[PDB]
Amino acid sequence: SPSDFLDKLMGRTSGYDARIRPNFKGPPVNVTCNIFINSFGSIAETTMDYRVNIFLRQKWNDPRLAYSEYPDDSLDLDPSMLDSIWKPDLFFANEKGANFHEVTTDNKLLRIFKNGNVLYSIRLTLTLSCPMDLKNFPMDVQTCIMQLESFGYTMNDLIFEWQDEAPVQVAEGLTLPQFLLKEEKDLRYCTKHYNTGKFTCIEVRFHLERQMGYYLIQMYIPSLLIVILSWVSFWINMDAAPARVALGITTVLTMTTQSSGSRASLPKVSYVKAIDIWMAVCLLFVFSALLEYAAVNFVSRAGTKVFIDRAKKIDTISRACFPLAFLIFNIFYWVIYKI
Amino acid sequence: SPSDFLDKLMGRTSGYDARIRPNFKGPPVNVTCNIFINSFGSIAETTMDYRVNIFLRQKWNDPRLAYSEYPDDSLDLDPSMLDSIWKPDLFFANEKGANFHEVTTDNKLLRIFKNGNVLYSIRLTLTLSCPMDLKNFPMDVQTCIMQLESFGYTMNDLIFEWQDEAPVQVAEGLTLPQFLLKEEKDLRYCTKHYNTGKFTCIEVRFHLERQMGYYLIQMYIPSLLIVILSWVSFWINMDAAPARVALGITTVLTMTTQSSGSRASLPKVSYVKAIDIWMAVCLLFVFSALLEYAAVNFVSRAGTKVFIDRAKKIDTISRACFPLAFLIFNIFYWVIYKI
Amino acid sequence: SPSDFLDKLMGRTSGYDARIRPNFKGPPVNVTCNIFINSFGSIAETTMDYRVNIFLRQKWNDPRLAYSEYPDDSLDLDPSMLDSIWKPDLFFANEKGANFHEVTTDNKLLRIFKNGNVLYSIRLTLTLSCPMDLKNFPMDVQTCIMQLESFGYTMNDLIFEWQDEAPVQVAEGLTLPQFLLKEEKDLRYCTKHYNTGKFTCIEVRFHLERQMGYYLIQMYIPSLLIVILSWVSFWINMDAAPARVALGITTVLTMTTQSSGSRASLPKVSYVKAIDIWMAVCLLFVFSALLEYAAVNFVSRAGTKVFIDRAKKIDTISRACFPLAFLIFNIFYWVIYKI
Amino acid sequence: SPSDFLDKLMGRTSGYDARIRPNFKGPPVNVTCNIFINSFGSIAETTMDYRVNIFLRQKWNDPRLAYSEYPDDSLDLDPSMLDSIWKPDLFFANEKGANFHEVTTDNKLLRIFKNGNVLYSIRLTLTLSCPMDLKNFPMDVQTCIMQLESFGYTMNDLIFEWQDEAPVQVAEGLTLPQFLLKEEKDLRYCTKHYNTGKFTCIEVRFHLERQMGYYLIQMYIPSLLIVILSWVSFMDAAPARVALGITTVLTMTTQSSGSRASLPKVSYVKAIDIWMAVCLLFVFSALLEYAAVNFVSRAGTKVFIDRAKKIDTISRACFPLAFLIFNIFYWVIYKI
Amino acid sequence: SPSDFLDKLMGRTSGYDARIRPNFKGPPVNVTCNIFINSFGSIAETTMDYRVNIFLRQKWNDPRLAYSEYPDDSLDLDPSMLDSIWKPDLFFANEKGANFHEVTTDNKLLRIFKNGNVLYSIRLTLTLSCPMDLKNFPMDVQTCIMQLESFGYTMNDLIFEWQDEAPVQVAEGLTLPQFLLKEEKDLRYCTKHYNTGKFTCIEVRFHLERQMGYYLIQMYIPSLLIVILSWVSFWINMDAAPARVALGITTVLTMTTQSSGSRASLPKVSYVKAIDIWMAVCLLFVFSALLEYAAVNFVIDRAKKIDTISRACFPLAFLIFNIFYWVIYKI
Ligand SMILES: *[C@@H]1O[C@H](CO)[C@@H](O[C@@H]2O[C@H](CO)[C@@H](O)[C@H](O)[C@H]2NC(C)=O)[C@H](O)[C@H]1NC(C)=O
Ligand SMILES: *[C@@H]1O[C@H](CO)[C@@H](O[C@@H]2O[C@H](CO)[C@@H](O)[C@H](O)[C@H]2NC(C)=O)[C@H](O)[C@H]1NC(C)=O
Ligand SMILES: O=C1C[C@@H]2OCC=C3CN4CC[C@]56c7ccccc7N1[C@H]5[C@H]2[C@H]3C[C@H]46
Ligand SMILES: O=C1C[C@@H]2OCC=C3CN4CC[C@]56c7ccccc7N1[C@H]5[C@H]2[C@H]3C[C@H]46
Ligand SMILES: O=C1C[C@@H]2OCC=C3CN4CC[C@]56c7ccccc7N1[C@H]5[C@H]2[C@H]3C[C@H]46
Ligand SMILES: O=C1C[C@@H]2OCC=C3CN4CC[C@]56c7ccccc7N1[C@H]5[C@H]2[C@H]3C[C@H]46
Ligand SMILES: O=C1C[C@@H]2OCC=C3CN4CC[C@]56c7ccccc7N1[C@H]5[C@H]2[C@H]3C[C@H]46
Ligand SMILES: *[C@@H]1O[C@H](CO)[C@@H](O)[C@H](O)[C@H]1NC(C)=O
Ligand SMILES: *[C@@H]1O[C@H](CO)[C@@H](O)[C@H](O)[C@H]1NC(C)=O
Ligand SMILES: *[C@@H]1O[C@H](CO)[C@@H](O)[C@H](O)[C@H]1NC(C)=O
Repeated sequence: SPSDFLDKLMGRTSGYDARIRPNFKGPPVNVTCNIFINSFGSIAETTMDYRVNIFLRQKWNDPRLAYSEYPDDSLDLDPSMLDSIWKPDLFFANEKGANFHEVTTDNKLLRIFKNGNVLYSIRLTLTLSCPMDLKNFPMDVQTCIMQLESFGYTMNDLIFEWQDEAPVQVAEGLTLPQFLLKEEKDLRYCTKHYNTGKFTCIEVRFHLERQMGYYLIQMYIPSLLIVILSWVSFWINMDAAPARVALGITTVLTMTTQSSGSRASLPKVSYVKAIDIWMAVCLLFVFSALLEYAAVNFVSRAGTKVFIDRAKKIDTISRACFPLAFLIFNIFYWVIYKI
Repeated sequence: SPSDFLDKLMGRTSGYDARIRPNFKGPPVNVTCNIFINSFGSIAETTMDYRVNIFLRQKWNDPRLAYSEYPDDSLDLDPSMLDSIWKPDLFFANEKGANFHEVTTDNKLLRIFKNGNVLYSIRLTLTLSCPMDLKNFPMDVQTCIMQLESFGYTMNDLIFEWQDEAPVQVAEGLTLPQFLLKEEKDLRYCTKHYNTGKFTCIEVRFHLERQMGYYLIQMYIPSLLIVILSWVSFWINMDAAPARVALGITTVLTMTTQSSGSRASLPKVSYVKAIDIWMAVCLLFVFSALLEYAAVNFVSRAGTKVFIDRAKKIDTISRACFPLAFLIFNIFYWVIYKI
Repeated sequence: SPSDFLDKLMGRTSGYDARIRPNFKGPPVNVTCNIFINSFGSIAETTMDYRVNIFLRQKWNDPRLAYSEYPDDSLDLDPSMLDSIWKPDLFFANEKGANFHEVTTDNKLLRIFKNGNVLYSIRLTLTLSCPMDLKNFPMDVQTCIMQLESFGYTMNDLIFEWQDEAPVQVAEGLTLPQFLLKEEKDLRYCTKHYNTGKFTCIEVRFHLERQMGYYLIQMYIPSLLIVILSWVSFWINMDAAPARVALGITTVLTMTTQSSGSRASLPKVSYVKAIDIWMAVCLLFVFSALLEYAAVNFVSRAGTKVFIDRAKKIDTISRACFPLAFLIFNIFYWVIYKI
Repeated sequence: SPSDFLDKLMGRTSGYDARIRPNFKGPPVNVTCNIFINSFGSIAETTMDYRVNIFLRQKWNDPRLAYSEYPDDSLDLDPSMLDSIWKPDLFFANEKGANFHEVTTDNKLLRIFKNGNVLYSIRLTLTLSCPMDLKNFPMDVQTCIMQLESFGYTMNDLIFEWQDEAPVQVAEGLTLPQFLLKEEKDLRYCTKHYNTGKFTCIEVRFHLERQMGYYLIQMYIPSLLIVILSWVSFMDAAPARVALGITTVLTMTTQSSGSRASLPKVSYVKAIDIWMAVCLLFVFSALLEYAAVNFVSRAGTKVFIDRAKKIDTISRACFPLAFLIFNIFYWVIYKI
Repeated sequence: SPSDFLDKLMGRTSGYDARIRPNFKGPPVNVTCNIFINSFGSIAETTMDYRVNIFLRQKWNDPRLAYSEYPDDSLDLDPSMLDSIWKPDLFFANEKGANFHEVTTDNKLLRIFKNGNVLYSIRLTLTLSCPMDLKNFPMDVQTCIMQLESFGYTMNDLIFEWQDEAPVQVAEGLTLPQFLLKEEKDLRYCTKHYNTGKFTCIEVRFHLERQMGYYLIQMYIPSLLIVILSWVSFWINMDAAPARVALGITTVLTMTTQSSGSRASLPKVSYVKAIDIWMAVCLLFVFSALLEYAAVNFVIDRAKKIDTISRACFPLAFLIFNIFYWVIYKI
């Protein structure tokens, strides 16, 4: 008769008040938290948040519930009866959205042990805020957090602490479409301070390194191929007008359809992303490679025997300068965005 | 037994009626309001609103709840019992939608003190309407508000008032993907006047300043360069049929593959914006420079000396007209939108 | 004790029943409606609906709630006990979805007066269906409505009625991203006749004038410019292959990149809009101008005396005919879609 | 006091049990169903479904509720008391999600008549699944159904039935952005069979005919025009002919990628897709045809320029002939 | 009076308690599950999941509910009274989202038979995280699962089992916009092991092959035709500048518009797909054919020497890469 033994511990004749905490008069209650992340995803930068599906598990002691007389060494309080026992008011500080699960039954479990220790396993969906900076897109790396805090109880009455062993665990094979969730999860404190008191808070931080593979092959490399076709105009005489104009116009026009083609499938933000610079710089090196040939024609238009040497002087310079100047920019870009 | 002493104040024996307000006979209830914004964003012109996540603290006095004999200086009421006390009918006048949070327990707190003061903290999500004007895009600024009004109670019975120090606070590091949330939050009244009565209302106003970075680098700067290349056609003589046509075709064609490219990420509004003008004006100047050469070539079609003077005049005029015409427009443009 | 006096009118020893309507014996209950519109937007051609946030104020007489003995001249029933009083089965006929607002408290009010009148104010979100025809887009106009109907009472027992003074009001400074909301609101009856009886229904019509600007500057104008550039090829001699060909190519290619450029931002429907004609006609005029050169070159190919005369005669007509034809089309078009 | 006379028929002393059906021992309960569609829309092939807004109206007989002593010849059960009377366990078999409506009051009605008939009108939003095949897009036509089945009662205890006169009506002036809802709906029976019994089920079938107008004017016709300029290019004019061949290919490839953004998301081939791929050949091969001419006429002699006159003369009456053969095939297949 | 007999079995006087399981003293409760699927859909790499619609059916034995005295040999408990009977604490381990149905009545059914057997059928909407690798688009294949685990009960007290006959059925006619539901579903155990115990879990594997039709006609073939135009320029002599220059420029400019025309109808992932390699390889082959002519014009014996090689090598080198490609992405 375990269900029956419980309402002797919880009921009218027991004298249990779930509105009152354990050790009411004396020291604080110690709640040992740990989670399991079964699902991690929907990281959006427009709403600046991410969704996670977890099992939260709180463990604590309530000496009001300790027993001995009964043979079975642990009792399972029914989900519907959960009001009838005190439990901590842990909430997620940075939660935007939240809900419990109730299919097929309530996804909640409570075990009170013989020594009074309680075990509370509960399954949640959680939308949490993660302020995001795309400055270095697409070589950026984000840091999302998750704060377990007490709502009304202070440090004088309630204290949260992580598990010593694997407090935060993540399901095997979980994938994100754009980031990689890293294996390191930094645990730390966030104990808040207000003029209304001091409140317990424990934190876990996830790290999210973005992937480039797509932008590398479908944007950086093709733009590099076009900037290489900009330089071959230099290795032709001034007399061949059709080639150097057509190439220059192609190179410019092709680079322009590429920089516009990309824009529709990039994160829509107001500030300058690292990718936005690459497109701009690549446009100069295509633009000026056409503007170079215009400067050659303006000097070598007057077909004097002397200045054709000094006009071909521009071309001999550019043959070494444009490849070098590009490589000086290139070496800056990848060193800065892979420091 | 603080929870038991509490329901001596609330219970049938007390004679407390939660439908009735404090000081029901005479003067109005003074309610002191303040908020902490933990999340700000989802600012959308499409639905013309924004989304916030807040704490809302409310402090008033109830002389019925005051007590003395009991030791503990403040009693807190359970979140399941809130309806047994009176509380103010505060609602957000420009709420498109709202709700509470109840994970893991109800995110609500109430403290009633020995003196009779009641402190009521509530966590909330609100979607509030923010009528927006994008006439000056992307050099616009917006002003989203937030009104705390009383529903049923008039000025005679209820008054809402902000805190003196730091009434409306905002969490650290809350980035937005487009706007910048300014430090200045203005505080005023919105007391409503209907035939049915006067109604207390307080208001806090935010200021949002849109960033340009991306549009400056992907639109303005690139377009500026394509318009200058349009002018160099003037500096070539009439004989160079390939060059002058090649530039005119490239410039227009390149200007067009930028305008279509930029449309992708423009805000969804069916009216004219600052950005749209610029793009249309830059089209005219690129189009008409090619149209000018058509008028030059048409005049010198007649190969006599009278007409070659007429056609030589057009270019030499155009060399110092287009750059003046542009500058005069450019001066207007940037002066108007950065007044 | 105004709370206590109410439940003397409603409670056990009163004999009042909420299920029964006022004047149950004979004549119908005249309900007086009026709304205030705080929010208006989310107009979609995909879901073919719109979203409004409103107050709704119903007013009727219940002689059963008449009193005098009690000092105060009006009582307010609590939002929780609205079930204990009769109120009209008013529902919105074209509602797709709707909700009450209950933050921070239930956003409802109900006064019962000394003479037995009622005043029921209620805040509501409504998604209403609005069939929309985009045949003339973007020079179209839509007329969304809003019907207040009784669910189960006929005109014999229940009649709805608008107010005489400002029965429908819209908040100051609301804005829509695509449409303009006109100040005129047509009021009328929608009384429904079924085989089960005749039911009360009252309707308010809003009219929406779609905004043009963006499509004018970003699509109509550029398309016009590209048509003008098609005509400049008539002002070069038949000889110049590079120019006359390259113009025709640019114009046709450029024109096409815009029609598809616009597609991504147009309201996605399967039928022909007015803008879709424009782009298609503009395509003909650009295509046929290139086609005209092909005929000219086709004729004068056999370069004798008679052929080059008849070939040159085409271009001379084309300089007049094409702009004339376009102007005739253009006058018809804009006169038809702005009759 | 009609309210009070009702709870005389329902209350403790009446011996009414809402959990037990009418005609409990004997014959099957006959329920006549009919719907009024106020909204029909949100038809998506991504989630593969559509969204309706309807008035369901169920009529059955309950001899336990028949009366006579009361003057009023029909009694209205309040929506709050709906638990207190037996009513059918109707459910929409192909519903992905539904809900009720409750603004301002509960959007429900019940009427029990003097003779025992019950009349239960209710208001719903349904999201019904509609499998959708886009092989012939945009010349396709879809069929979306709606099944009203009994959850737990079998053919022996419960049978569903459409009204004889106009059981499924649709509201005046309802527009869809892509489809046209056809006037003729069909009615039939979906009566299900399992090991656990035979369950009544009635069904209505809507037909949805997609519109082409837009795709005709801004896609099909243009592609026909560029295919014409592939034929006008039909020796010496090297800058012109090759430019006409090149332009067609450029202007075609911009039209192909131009549409892709607007088209529906499906990984299989559509009719629209074939057209563009076919029209890409007829343009691509026109330029490819002149590369055979320029390869043969490159050797400037008597026999080479005569052989290079044979190619352009055939293509003036072969490409138009070949296209027209394919064209007639295409349109006759996608409009039988 | 079957409704009045039930609350004799369940009610106060019986001493039945739904908080306690059948065979509480000793051996496990054997539940036998099975599902009908009326909707597999909303597969989404962005959220990394699909939303399914099902009937679930659980059958077990409860000897506290056995009877014989009553004539009718099976009783139907009302959906409203489902609290007052024990039933398994089944949950889907890989649910992100799920819900019951309430229209028009509660879509649930419970029969208790003469021999204490309970038969519980319930209608549900789920959403099940399906981690998808997309590295071989659009020749990829994806194995979505669905786990039915016991929340609180171990293997000592509760065991799930699929039906022996047609445990997982799928409704006729269903279609997907991008994939196929492969006929063969797998079944297996997932039984979880923890430090708190060993929990019963049964699972079904749906396989889904993605379709290539759209990308074949609108991408792979048009990319091939452009690469064929890259080879015709070789056959032209070194003299013809406009012809060979116009080809390369057309070939490049055409290949750029297709490769950007695809971007719109590709899935939202940051990593390299197989489609991307093909687009990037078909750039090189166009790009280099133009770059070859630059070496020919930058160099009459050696200038005509390069053209004769690239008529054979480029169609071959392509064919060599191509063979690897389709063999690696169709092993
Ligand atoms: C419900 O419908 C069935 C079928 O129409 C009815 O059963 C018939 O009853 C008539 C007389 O009422 C007989 O003549 C037929 O032979 C019956 N046919 C069948 C197939 O049963 C039934 O009576 C109807 N009404 C109820 C149950 O009240
Ligand atoms: C439920 O399932 C298992 C396997 O069918 C049964 O387990 C057997 O239980 C009996 C009686 O306690 C033991 O003697 C056997 O050794 C068990 N065999 C096993 C585990 O392989 C169980 O009895 C079944 N039915 C019940 C408990 O009603
Ligand atoms: O009076 C307050 C306002 C302040 O609001 C910001 C959020 C806070 C987080 N928790 C939520 C409830 C609160 C609290 C607890 C006990 C008495 C007063 C009280 N609050 C908030 C407070 C902080 C700290 C604490
Ligand atoms: O009679 C009214 C209608 C009017 O509706 C718009 C909104 C208003 C804001 N609050 C909400 C309830 C209301 C009010 C209070 C007491 C008696 C009548 C009454 N109302 C609304 C009124 C205003 C003012 C007030
Ligand atoms: O019998 C009916 C069905 C019919 O269905 C379409 C909608 C209607 C709108 N209201 C809702 C309830 C209804 C009504 C009132 C009283 C008795 C029967 C009854 N109904 C519906 C009816 C119409 C009219 C009315
Ligand atoms: O045992 C079952 C499983 C089967 O599942 C598919 C759907 C069905 C539709 N309704 C829902 C409940 C059901 C039923 C009724 C009475 C006893 C058992 C039972 N069910 C399901 C059944 C079919 C038929 C019926
Ligand atoms: O203590 C725990 C935490 C752990 O959480 C991950 C999920 C699990 C699946 N079910 C859910 C409840 C749980 C369980 C049952 C009985 C005592 C403790 C307990 N739990 C979770 C546990 C595993 C196993 C089991
Ligand atoms: C709980 O909290 C602290 C930290 O370990 C400690 O002082 C105290 O003894 C702990 N144990 C209790 C209250 O039982
Ligand atoms: C509340 O404020 C008003 C005005 O500030 C004042 O008249 C009143 O006395 C104050 N205090 C109360 C009503 O307790
Ligand atoms: C309601 O209006 C009707 C129509 O004018 C009138 O006949 C009736 O007397 C009015 N008042 C009632 C029924 O109380």
